[PDB]
Amino acid sequence: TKPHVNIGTIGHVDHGKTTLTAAITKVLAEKGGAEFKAYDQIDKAPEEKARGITISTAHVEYETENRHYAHVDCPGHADYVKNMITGAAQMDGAILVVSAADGPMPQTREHILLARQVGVPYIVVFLNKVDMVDDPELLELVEMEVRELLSSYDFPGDDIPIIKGSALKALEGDEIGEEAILKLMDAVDSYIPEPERAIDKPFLMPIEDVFSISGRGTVVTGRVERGIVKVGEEVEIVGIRDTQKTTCTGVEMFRKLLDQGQAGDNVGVLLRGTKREDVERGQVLAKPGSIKPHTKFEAEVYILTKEEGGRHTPFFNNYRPQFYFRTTDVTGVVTLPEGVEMVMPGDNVTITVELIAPIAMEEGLRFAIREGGRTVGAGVVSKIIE
Ligand SMILES: Nc1nc2c(ncn2[C@@H]2O[C@H](COP(=O)(O)OP(=O)(O)O)[C@@H](O)[C@H]2O)c(=O)[nH]1
Ligand SMILES: [Mg+2]
Repeated sequence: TKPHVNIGTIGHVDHGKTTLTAAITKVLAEKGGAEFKAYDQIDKAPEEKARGITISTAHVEYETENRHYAHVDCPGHADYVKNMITGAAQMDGAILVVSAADGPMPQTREHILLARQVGVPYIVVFLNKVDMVDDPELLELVEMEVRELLSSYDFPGDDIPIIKGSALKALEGDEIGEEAILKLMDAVDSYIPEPERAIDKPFLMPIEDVFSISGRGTVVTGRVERGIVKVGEEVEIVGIRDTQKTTCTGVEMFRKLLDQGQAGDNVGVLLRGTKREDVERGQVLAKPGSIKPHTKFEAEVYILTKEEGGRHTPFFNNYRPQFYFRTTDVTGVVTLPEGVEMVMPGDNVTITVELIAPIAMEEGLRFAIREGGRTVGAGVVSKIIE
């Protein structure tokens, strides 16, 4: 029945992200929509290790009248960096927590910048610790500050809901505290839209393997990432070489002929007229017009540390690694932003990349940076250039 939304608390350390998360689960538990997870349980977040990288993330779930939420919260700034860039945590929206007594702090800025770079589409703000601020005008001035900062990263600062409260008082069962948590959750319900179903997006399928079979022609295999491909419809073959257009004449799985393949399906797709030598791993099938090939882009990247399997020395301007996009490596040259001389292991930064061959790409596409077949970085395309 209820639509599902993924969110998380972001913001500077000590501003009350965890207290707020705990208060949400408490106040919703009390309305019959969650198990109360106490502060210590959320704060002592399990470390999860995946692809060399350890991230501490608390996962909590709750529901309002309208919606079901999965909510993430992390102890440290570095967990946010890694989750948001690697996509180990996805957010359809974020609750930005700012201490009203401190105002925005450097990770308040960094998390907003990250939200922009990795495509978090909406922010709601909880201005926390108002029990520490007795002056209403000071409160308004902090709020105005948060709005200016949000707008400076192109979020709609004038329209973003900002709820003022004390997460700590809510935890202590103060009624005014609790009402703020409920106003926060109403704003989340109404402002953060439920994301588009993968099935409704334009068809896209990364090609993993290509086959030329006697009396069948050219077959490509992979997983449909999004949308639906139907026998008889046209598809573009995008990336690496000039775009080509053809007709899907078949979709199949082991011992199963299909009329179509949808998001999540691992299928073989028969391409009418297409020569095996014109298709390769690293291209995508797509809805015609829906995605273009590019060589040049900006990305937010996280560079692994030595302990994660990464480099143990910095790189510099013109570094020339591989970029693993979906299924294949393409070499590219890295340009660093003005004011950045070097990128250390464990840093995150925005870079410009120029690949030696085009890839079907769009904002939000993730990739790995590799050196000699070893992953040294994780990125997400933040802007297409030209
Ligand atoms: N006075 C006050 N303190 C708070 C409030 N919310 C959190 N704190 C305290 O600020 C500290 C940091 O809170 P925490 O939720 O761990 O911050 P996080 O680092 O953002 O997750 C803890 O001592 C909290 O109890 C609040 O509304 N008022
Ligand atoms: Mg915390």
